[PDB]
Amino acid sequence: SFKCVNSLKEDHNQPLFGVQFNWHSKEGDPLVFATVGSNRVTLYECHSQGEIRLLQSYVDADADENFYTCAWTYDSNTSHPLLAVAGSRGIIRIINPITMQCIKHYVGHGNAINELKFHPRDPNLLLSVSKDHALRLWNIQTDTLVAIFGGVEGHRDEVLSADYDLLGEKIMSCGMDHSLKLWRINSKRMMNAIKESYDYNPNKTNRPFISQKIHFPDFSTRDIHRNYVDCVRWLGDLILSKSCENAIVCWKPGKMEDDIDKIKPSESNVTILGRFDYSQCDIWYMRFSMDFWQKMLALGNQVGKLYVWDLEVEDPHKAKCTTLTHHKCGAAIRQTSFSRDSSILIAVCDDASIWRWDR
Amino acid sequence: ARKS
Repeated sequence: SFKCVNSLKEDHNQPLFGVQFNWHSKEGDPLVFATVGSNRVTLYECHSQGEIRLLQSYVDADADENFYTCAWTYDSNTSHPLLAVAGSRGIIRIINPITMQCIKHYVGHGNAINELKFHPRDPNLLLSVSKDHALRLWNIQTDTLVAIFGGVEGHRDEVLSADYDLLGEKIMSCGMDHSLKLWRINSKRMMNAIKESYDYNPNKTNRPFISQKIHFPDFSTRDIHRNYVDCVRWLGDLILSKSCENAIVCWKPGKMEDDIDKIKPSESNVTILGRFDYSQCDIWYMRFSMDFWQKMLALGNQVGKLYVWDLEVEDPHKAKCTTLTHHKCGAAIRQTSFSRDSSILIAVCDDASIWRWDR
Repeated sequence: ARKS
């Protein structure tokens, strides 16, 4: 399948904590990905012969900023792609990827943002997860904070990752308290909050926008992992999550036959459907990614080995693993990203290197 | 658990 066709290193020599292809590319435009590390975001274009063409960076005004994460969306009126970034300052920046201008920013967490994700159906709904133990849902069309997911029954330590399900009806989050929590956003209260957020225009009213305080997850478990839970993804109604214990677990809330939409807040069972083990990934903040179709899953480890699982099989435990190594790639890989058409897989590393793998 |  994949062959290593190129690599480079960014000039700052700090970790690249994240990478994301733009899956909102226009037909006929080249494939583009963003990296985040140090206090910058950088865009590169993929071309033939393994060329990774350097484009342009956004560099934060603050030399002490450290960007951790990025996520792509598009402007809902204009269709132009937008890039959100955030990190240790707890500030969300919305970046024009063409000019690399910061169109606008959001403050609130004040504390480190560990992940950003956009709703799979609504390009304006942005989820941020924080070192302050809360998640927040923003509407980046009307610049409103829709809701904060927190409270003593929410996470009790840094939230490290979160993922919306297929239709963006609910979010699974996870973090340093070892737990995974479900937050439904299709409730009456939440659907209304979102609609009211679209109705909010501060020039046409006197009121501040009111945020929902959501203090109770719709399900919680600490039975999956026994350390920091640092990456979570939906797989239909099942979950894939990992800690720093060299495993990705495929599980679901409740018993084997339980419908995800009939699970109650007090559900105390989970069901384990499989576990994909690998080696040398005991450090935390190491994310896997999946291709657009969720046919496959890629994870790098702390010494520069890639694992790829073919999930195109009848049950999760039947996943087929391939590994991808290069003799010059020995630094920790923090995250992978597939292009939308699945032909390229990029890994970024703690020594600021970028690795290109083509199918 | 260390970050690096």
